[PDB]
Amino acid sequence: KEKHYYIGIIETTWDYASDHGEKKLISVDTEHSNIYLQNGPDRIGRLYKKALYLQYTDETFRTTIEKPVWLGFLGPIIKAETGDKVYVHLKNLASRPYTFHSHGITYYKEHEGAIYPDNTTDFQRADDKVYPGEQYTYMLLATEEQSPGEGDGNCVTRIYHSHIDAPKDIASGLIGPLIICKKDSLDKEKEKHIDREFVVMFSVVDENFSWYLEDNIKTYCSEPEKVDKDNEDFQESNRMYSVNGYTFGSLPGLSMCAEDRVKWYLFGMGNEVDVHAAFFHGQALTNKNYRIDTINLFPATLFDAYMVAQNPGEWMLSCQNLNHLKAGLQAFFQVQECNKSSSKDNIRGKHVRHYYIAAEEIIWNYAPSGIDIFTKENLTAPGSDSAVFFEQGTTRIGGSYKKLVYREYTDASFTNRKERGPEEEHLGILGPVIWAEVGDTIRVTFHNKGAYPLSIEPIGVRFNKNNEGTYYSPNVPPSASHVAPTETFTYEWTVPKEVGPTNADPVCLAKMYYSAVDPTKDIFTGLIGPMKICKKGSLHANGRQKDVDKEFYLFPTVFDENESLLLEDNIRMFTTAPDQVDKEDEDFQESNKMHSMNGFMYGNQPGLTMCKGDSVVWYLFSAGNEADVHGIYFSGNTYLWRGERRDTANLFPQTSLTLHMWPDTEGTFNVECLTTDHYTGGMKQKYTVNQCRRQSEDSTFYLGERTYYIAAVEVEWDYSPQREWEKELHHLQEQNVSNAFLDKGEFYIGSKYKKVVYRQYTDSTFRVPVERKAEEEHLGILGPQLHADVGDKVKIIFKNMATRPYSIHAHGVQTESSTVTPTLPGETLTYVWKIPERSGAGTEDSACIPWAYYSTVDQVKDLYSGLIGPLIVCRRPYNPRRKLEFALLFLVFDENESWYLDDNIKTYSDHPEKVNKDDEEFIESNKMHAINGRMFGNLQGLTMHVGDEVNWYLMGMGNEIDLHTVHFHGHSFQYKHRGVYSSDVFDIFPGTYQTLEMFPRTPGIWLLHCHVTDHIHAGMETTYTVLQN
Ligand SMILES: *[C@@H]1O[C@H](CO)[C@@H](O)[C@H](O)[C@H]1NC(C)=O
Ligand SMILES: *[C@@H]1O[C@H](CO)[C@@H](O)[C@H](O)[C@H]1NC(C)=O
Ligand SMILES: [Ca+2]
Ligand SMILES: [Cu+2]
Ligand SMILES: [Cu+2]
Ligand SMILES: [Cu+2]
Ligand SMILES: [Cu+2]
Ligand SMILES: [Cu+2]
Ligand SMILES: [Cu+2]
Ligand code: NA
Ligand SMILES: [O]
Repeated sequence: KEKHYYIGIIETTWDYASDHGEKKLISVDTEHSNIYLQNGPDRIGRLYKKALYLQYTDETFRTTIEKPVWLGFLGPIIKAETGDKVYVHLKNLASRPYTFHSHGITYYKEHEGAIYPDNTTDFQRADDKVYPGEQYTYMLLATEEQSPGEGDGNCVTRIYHSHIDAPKDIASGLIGPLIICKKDSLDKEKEKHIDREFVVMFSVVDENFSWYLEDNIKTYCSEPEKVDKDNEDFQESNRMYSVNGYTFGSLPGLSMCAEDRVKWYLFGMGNEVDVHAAFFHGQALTNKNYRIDTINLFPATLFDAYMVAQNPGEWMLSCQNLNHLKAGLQAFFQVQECNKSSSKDNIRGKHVRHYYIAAEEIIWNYAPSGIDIFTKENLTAPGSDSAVFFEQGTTRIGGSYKKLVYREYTDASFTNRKERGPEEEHLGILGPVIWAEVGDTIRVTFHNKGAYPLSIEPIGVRFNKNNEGTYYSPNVPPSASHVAPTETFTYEWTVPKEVGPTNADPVCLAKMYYSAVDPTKDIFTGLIGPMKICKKGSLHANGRQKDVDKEFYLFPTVFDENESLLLEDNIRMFTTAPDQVDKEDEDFQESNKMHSMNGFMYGNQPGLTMCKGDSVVWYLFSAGNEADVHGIYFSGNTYLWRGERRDTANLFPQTSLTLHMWPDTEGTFNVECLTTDHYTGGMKQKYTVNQCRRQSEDSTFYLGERTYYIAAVEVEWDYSPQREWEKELHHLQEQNVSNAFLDKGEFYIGSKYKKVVYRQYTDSTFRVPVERKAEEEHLGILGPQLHADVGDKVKIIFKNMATRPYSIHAHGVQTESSTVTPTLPGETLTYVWKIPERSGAGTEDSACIPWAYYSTVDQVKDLYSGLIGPLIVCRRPYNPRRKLEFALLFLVFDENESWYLDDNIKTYSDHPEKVNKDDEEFIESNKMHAINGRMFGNLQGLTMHVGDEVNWYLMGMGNEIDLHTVHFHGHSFQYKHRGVYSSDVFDIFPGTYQTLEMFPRTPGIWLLHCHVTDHIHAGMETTYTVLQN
């Protein structure tokens, strides 16, 4: 059908915590809220003016249609079913220009609502700048191409926002939800067997970026003269950590019944600090028929989830990013009894597993050997990167910290202690494994031999209010939420089918438990452990999975000892001058950020050993804050996850993953974090795979043979050869702005740096480089796109025409040795990459998948210096439509880490003498936020036709900062085998390699960008062109 909405943009005053109390939130004392909510002489408080979308009954925009209270400031909910034509009648009643741009629906250029250089004419531009008092009516068509995929639910979450300066428009308040549904799955604007629909935007809503900042300062700050917009504390006080714009618990309206079938539409929004971990303390959810609880959201991440509300009472919805939790990213919801009126599991007291766990103080050395196992270098080597963390002296703790750690004892006295064996040598700091099967009951007798009160909070199991490990509320014998320094308490959790693995899940799921009297300090103090929840009849009496040789539990995180309950205690036991230590000095706190796996650093983790051919399950999980974006890479072997083949697992606060691996080659390999600073900081370990059988000789499995001649060449690389697109963008936006990254001013470098890049040659003489033709113009900085099929042996003849050692190696591929030999300058070496079945698609991948190739001599610096490329591995050779391929690398090139920094100062700075490599402004000037090493629409060659199929190969690498939410204007993509899932933003992080299918249908020049604020603004964007057929 054809549907009409009337949406006005008005200016209005918005309250971020409309009272009314009195609350206790997790990890938030009753005074902390003042930071953000307290009006003052130099602080705005909790009221702000902003621009919001409202719904109207009528073309005479006078009577509003009120929204549900839980929506907050979000625009009104728009819905559509496949086949529907939606007309959005916008009227702008604010003081400045805005638009309506919608994410998951098809439109011509007249109806995109976004301004940018696309060669359009006046009649396709009226949509892109709706002036005050002006009115524009947008035509949207819900096509099949944009429909939810066969593997999605009936409805998916999409958004709409203003898109002049989207970041600032959205910060100002113009963001709302657009729910797209299959036909005929809707009945009277609600989905057919769903009782409740809620939408929840998680975001650090940043009023510093609003168009109304100055109006707000002028209005509320009783001393406007004394405000410094760039003072860091003032900025914090305007960062409103919110769900739907509600802070500190004040989200009202989230009420439901026991039994109710609920659909949640979640999204993230904002900047680099918007690393969220949405958590329903409830409460168990499914996403895509998989059990989850936690969901991670980033700027523009679109997600949906299904919940049969159960376990009646007052619950918390929160962000488990500990920095967020403690700034109040928390909303209550309630499940009331109405009464039942259903039934089900039932199982309580039948199969009982009984654990006895104590909390106790130890001195944990994060690196017992005292050396870095990968380099054999002494950790305190003056000048080394490890020295920052392991140096000990007048104002510096070192490698070893007093911690609190869970440990297992034999029975209900605490006389004895279950000694750890070989199977648990790798656990390290982690507490004992809690394991249960669906249908079991779990009792945990917890005893506290520490000096602070503690608890145990499990993720992934069922527990009533009497057993909850955290305390919170909307309005001393020990309890679930509080076991004090000498006391003891026995928790009861259940594991019913509705909280355990579904048919689509694997046999066991990775979960975790931690103390949560204050989880923002307890975890880092050391109170974290692994859990494993499995299907009925899948484990042995001893806890081991039936047909599985090995099971490992990995918890990588940044152990922020600055947040440890034992910090002061540690300062007084380890520094040789305790009084001179400033607990606020940046350098000091870096020295206490311990980047580690199971509390181990610099290759010192023991006990990851296994036989070749072994069946191995890896249980990964993490915790922490925004710094915790991890890409755990298993060199030398791949794994399956949800039928996808990968070798690098992405993890965020409270993320957990179950990986299946069959290691296929003898050696000692690395398990390490790809994320640049984590690696440098010591997040790297070995795992050994031994030979325990024969030993055949050769299985003659070379269906295919290829050879490629590639060189590293030093080249002058320009991140922005032209500036016309940028000038036009900023002109269209009316922005007085200038460019930190590209403007030389007095002495900065600019857009051109000497780099080293891979390039293809025609033969072994290396004297004729291969012509890059039209369909490879888009590669930019990337090395050539190499192809291989499963079955192939790929010879890489590699010449180093550069001036220091380098190599070339690919993710995914199998080689004979775990070490990669460096190629010296002038040398040519041969590397052989075998492509067995495990180097290619899993059963649920598309036919072609991408893997990064890169140099291993110094993985951080060689990368930032320019050496990176895509290897595409395809399945099995065995109609009219043209198939295209594009590889895209989303990476912030950090020129401060290039081997060529010094040269680039001497060559490109007008006054090199005045450069200080350690100055924060110079540092920023060399962080080049690029796509394939080009910015601001300087990446050409993304050109295609209506009717084509396009495989996009998205790749991510880099640092903590390198979260990238890749978004294509005008079109959606599908992914997975047979295009089963569907969306228009894909999350990309370091180590994330994904293939997306696109079937372009709408002619136009369309914007392609990362949706993270700082990244758009720094030019991480280009356009792609769709031509008529
Ligand atoms: C826009 O127009 C110019 C001038 O006609 C053309 O040469 C240029 O390639 C166009 N831009 C794109 C992205 O197609
Ligand atoms: C590292 O060097 C110091 C002296 O510079 C020495 O005392 C220490 O034992 C060394 N560590 C190891 C593990 O060899
Ligand atoms: Ca337009
Ligand atoms: Cu958007
Ligand atoms: Cu968050
Ligand atoms: Cu990491
Ligand atoms: Cu980005
Ligand atoms: Cu868009
Ligand atoms: Cu956009
Ligand atoms: Na404030
Ligand atoms: O979009």
